[PDB]
Amino acid sequence: PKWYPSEDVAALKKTRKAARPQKLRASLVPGTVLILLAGRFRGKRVVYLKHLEDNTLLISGPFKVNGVPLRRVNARYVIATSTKVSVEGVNVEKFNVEYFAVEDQKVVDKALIAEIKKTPLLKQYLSASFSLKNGDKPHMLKF
Amino acid sequence: QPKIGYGSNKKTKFLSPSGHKTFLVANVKDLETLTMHTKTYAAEIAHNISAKNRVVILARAKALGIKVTNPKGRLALE
Amino acid sequence: SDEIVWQVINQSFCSHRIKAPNGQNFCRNEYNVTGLCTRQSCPLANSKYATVKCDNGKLYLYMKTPERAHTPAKLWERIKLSKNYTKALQQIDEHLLHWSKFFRHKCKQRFTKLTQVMITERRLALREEE
Amino acid sequence: HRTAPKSDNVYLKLLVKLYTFLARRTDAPFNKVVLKALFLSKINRPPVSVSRIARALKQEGAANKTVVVVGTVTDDARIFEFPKTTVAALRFTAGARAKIVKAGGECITLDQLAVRAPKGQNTLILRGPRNS
Amino acid sequence: AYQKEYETAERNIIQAKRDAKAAGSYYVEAQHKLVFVVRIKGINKIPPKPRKVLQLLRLTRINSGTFVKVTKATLELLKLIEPYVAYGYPSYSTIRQLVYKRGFGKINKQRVPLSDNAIIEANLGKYGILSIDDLIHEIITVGPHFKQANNFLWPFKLSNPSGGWGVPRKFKHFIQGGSFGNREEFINKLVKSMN
Amino acid sequence: VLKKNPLKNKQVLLRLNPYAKVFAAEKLGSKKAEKT
Amino acid sequence: KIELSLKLVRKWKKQLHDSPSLKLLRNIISAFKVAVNLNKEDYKYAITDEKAFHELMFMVLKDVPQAIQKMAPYKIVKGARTLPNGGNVSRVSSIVKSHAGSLLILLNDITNTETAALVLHSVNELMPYLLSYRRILKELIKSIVGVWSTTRELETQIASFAFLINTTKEFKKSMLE
RNA sequence: GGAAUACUGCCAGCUGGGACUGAGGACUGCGACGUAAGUCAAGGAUGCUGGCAUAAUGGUUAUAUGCCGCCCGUCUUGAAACACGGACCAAGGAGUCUAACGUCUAUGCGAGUGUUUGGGUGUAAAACCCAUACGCGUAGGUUGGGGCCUCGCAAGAGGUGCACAAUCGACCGUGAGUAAGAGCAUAGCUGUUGGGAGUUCCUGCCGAAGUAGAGUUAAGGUGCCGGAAUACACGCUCAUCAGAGGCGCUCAAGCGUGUUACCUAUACUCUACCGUCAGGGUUGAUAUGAUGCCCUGACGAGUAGGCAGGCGUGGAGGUCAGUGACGAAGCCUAGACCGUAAGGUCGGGUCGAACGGCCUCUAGUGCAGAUCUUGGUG
Ligand SMILES: [Mg+2]
Ligand SMILES: [Mg+2]
Ligand SMILES: [Mg+2]
Ligand SMILES: [Mg+2]
Ligand SMILES: [Mg+2]
Ligand SMILES: [Mg+2]
Ligand SMILES: [Mg+2]
Ligand SMILES: [Mg+2]
Ligand SMILES: [Mg+2]
Ligand SMILES: [Mg+2]
Ligand SMILES: [Mg+2]
Ligand SMILES: [Mg+2]
Ligand SMILES: [Mg+2]
Ligand SMILES: [Mg+2]
Ligand SMILES: [Mg+2]
Ligand SMILES: [Mg+2]
Ligand SMILES: [Mg+2]
Ligand SMILES: [Zn+2]
Repeated sequence: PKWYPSEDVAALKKTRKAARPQKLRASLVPGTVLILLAGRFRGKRVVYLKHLEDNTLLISGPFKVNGVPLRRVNARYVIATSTKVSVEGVNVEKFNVEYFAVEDQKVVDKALIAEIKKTPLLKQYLSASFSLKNGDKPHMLKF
Repeated sequence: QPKIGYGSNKKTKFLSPSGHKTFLVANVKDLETLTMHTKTYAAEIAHNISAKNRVVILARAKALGIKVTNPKGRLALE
Repeated sequence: SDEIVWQVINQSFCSHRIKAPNGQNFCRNEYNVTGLCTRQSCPLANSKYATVKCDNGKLYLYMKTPERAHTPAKLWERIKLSKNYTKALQQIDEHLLHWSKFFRHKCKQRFTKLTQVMITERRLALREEE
Repeated sequence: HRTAPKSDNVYLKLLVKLYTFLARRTDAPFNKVVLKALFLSKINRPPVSVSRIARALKQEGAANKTVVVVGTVTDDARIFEFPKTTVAALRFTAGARAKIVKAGGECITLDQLAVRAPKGQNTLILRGPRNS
Repeated sequence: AYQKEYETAERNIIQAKRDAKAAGSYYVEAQHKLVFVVRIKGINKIPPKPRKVLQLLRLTRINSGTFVKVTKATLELLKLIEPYVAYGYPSYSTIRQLVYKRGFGKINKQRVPLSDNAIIEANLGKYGILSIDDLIHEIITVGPHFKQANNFLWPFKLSNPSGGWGVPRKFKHFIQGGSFGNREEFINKLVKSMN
Repeated sequence: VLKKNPLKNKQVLLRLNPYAKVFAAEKLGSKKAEKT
Repeated sequence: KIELSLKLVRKWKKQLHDSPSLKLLRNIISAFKVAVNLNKEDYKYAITDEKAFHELMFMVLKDVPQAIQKMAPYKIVKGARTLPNGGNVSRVSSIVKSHAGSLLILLNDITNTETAALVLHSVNELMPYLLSYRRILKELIKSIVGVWSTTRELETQIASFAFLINTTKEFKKSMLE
């Protein structure tokens, strides 16, 4: 109170806007392969592990397969393909949002590779990048 | 074609891009009427003021902390 | 007669009034706290009134009451606000006890601004002395 | 009709301000009626003579009522006996004022009536004949 | 109570039709006692005789519309303004949607929106109507206070139909192949597109 | 200040009509008339 | 919000002359910032006594450079005053970077010779930190040129130009162009 | 016999993708759910993440290169063009004061009202005051009835009754009636009659016979200029009169007849904004002129006609203890700011001695064209 209020302070009206947990798109499910459309790893195929509280999807390359480390990715900048891997092998509880502010990636990668081996040619798929060739129309293209 | 529908909003009317309404000032006494309304108003020295008076007005305005719209006019050009 | 005086001053020549480009009016009256010609503003319009006004280094408080409406020479009682800002606000509130909130709020704001102006004119005119 | 008196008289405007405030803040329709009357032009404010006041009081049960005339009251020498009452009106001619004072009555402005009867209790409004 | 009444009334009409057919005797429905009218034509190039009628029906602009009680007196008024308006029998669903979305109440001639039951109560409790749905019942039926409830509602302001007007040319009568005229139940198709 | 359409916002819909809540649970709109 | 008291300024000056610390410098500079921004604009400090304000201005302009030099003593190299390499210098450098535009506002608000001389001297003892910046070194040389350009006192102009020579001839690299 | 599907209709049935809007600024209300406490999508957007500057960029100016246009007026579409006309420069350039009656408004007085017909007085036409006359004025019954009183929480029960009306009558002298008058004077605006007697500063408003975003849509249109299918389906027609803004078109880009889709307006819906109107709130005083502030709603085309509000130009009174060689007034200013605009403020230039702002009353806004005339030039 060391200064009397010069002019006046207009208090903001109370806001009836409570934040609620996000409702993700139906295609996104744990163990779903993803295509990243921007950033350092744009056009690179990655695996989906879990959805964080702050609405940043968590993804692993695996770094072993394609050199993409554990990372947070925005959901809207990602395409979801119809091919899946079982994520039950990897537990994915410890690492969280605040944690993001090598050994863990190795632990995750061993379990995820274990499931990757069963499906044919999946490692090659995750290794290679994606791009649009001439004559490719996305709207028909089933991803 | 001019017409009333083009009229500007009252809350934004008569406002410079700096956000200060321009008020004409002739002498120090008229400057002092804008002592606290520094946020709402900015002073503008009249065209007919002599150079000797303009420096005094500018000094008093700086002391009061009132924005002058046209300083360095007739003390500098443009 | 304050209402009559105000109505004449409003719909006739308030010589201290200046019509700004926006349409807002400013009374030039030195005693005026709020330099805007209104019902609550013209010291001429209102019998009960107060203002902070600077004389030399001091920031005096001027009081106006209907009792001294006659004898305008002695009308404005002069009170010295203490240099301590907190003490000054306390003295203003005390003297303006049971006094309409408009004049009290405006008086406090004017005291704050005049104190800042005194500080900053001390700033602009700092000299080698002391 | 009007929303404010066309006259530029300061005192009429003050009375209009008081009565519009009362009509806004009083349930009684009396304040509304007098407020609407205050706006009227001279032709629509015919003079109500002391004669009409005498008739209005002769009506049964109205002897002690405060007669109200939004306008001017004029004397009438036709009468010799005039009862005592506290007429209220905007203006009073010298003859009418003398007649009211002489008979023990008294004349008040409409502000004094508002102080007396903010809800217009026991009031009797009168209006002059606007034949032409 | 109103919901049960509506369901029972509809089932009763259907059952009466089925029973009459089974007996071999025709069934005739009671003539509809309510119509909804909508303005189709601009004010210009209108004679005085239809112009005065349009004022009575509370229609002052194109695409506005209102409910009208069906009587021998009122039917001839519609006949007078046949070129410039399109009208038909409104179903319950259309009236409900109109009242909920575009409903506006006349409170001291100030077109107050009907956003709360209290607003309707303060005006129409004198007539025993305390909610939006009570008003909807008074409208869908011809109640003892239909005039007052209908007059309380501000004339509806409707957008042009989303799908379109149907026929390429509007200004012919409904059978001739144009928008204006008595189209009866099909008004429900139009109004829902407009609302 | 703003008009909230009952059809799109359930809260105001319930405010205008309480019986709408019960009717939604009952689903009388999709009720089955007896086959008879 | 702390209120400036004639006690608090006295204590800050008391511990300035003996064993100052970066916390004290940031506190002093923030108070200085409020002092210079009173007419032209959250702030931790409030100013109410003219004695406290004048004492703050005095001690700041006349001794905060002294403490700054003592913490991070520059060394004369090829005629130029250059700071050394070290962490402590960098911390002090951000502190002078938090004092510079208060000096700029004072420069833009010069009205007489002695105030010009004091501001220019305090600015003089803070070149070696502000040569590392170009929003400040430019506006510095732009402001004092502004003073050298707009003053009507020949002594003020002489002081401004003498400052320009003394600072320019020392360094010649960042400023002279 | 068993049904299914199609169509129509309803759902206060779910769930997905788009686009525009984020208006409001302590709380109050209707609500919803919560055992409860509290919470919320319930009377207008908040939260999370990232970056946040010698930048992002923005302005001015100059060459060279090529494309198009290219005497002037009018005309023209939407626009150059095109269709129609053109000795040359400078000017000047189509009538006046005043009266009679009447409506409305404001002020003063009031059965009155007006003075000035004269005189006194006078820092002297004045201002202040007296008479002196005449002018124009004066010479009930009942029902309803705004209002006020009682009872009533309220609806009502009544009681009483302004103006005025309704009929009912008395008297005076069958109405202008009386039975309880209003006029006079001044000023403003203004209707008519008159005495010689082309357009019209800007904005708004009322009315015979609006700005911006989103969506929808009429009239129309979907070869390109140009935004939309060179889409479909029929019947035709290419005629030496084929047939329709420009270019162009001929199994049409020509017709008539139907189908959808699509483009979009001063039209309709929602929002925000600006104006006019209307209804409101607000004083043992407002955090800014109760002619203020605030809330809510409706409308904005409008021809004939009518009304208001602003801008600018002079005259006078008052005022800003206004402005001025450290530069007043006047003029210009493809500069900055403001206002929807008429314009205003400032900067600069020019100018070189005085003038402006503001309250009041009083005068008073820019163009067109003809007869031609004169000088001057062919
Ligand atoms: Mg100028
Ligand atoms: Mg008269
Ligand atoms: Mg009687
Ligand atoms: Mg469409
Ligand atoms: Mg819809
Ligand atoms: Mg609204
Ligand atoms: Mg949707
Ligand atoms: Mg009578
Ligand atoms: Mg009677
Ligand atoms: Mg629009
Ligand atoms: Mg559109
Ligand atoms: Mg307020
Ligand atoms: Mg209207
Ligand atoms: Mg109109
Ligand atoms: Mg003058
Ligand atoms: Mg000019
Ligand atoms: Mg503009
Ligand atoms: Zn004033």
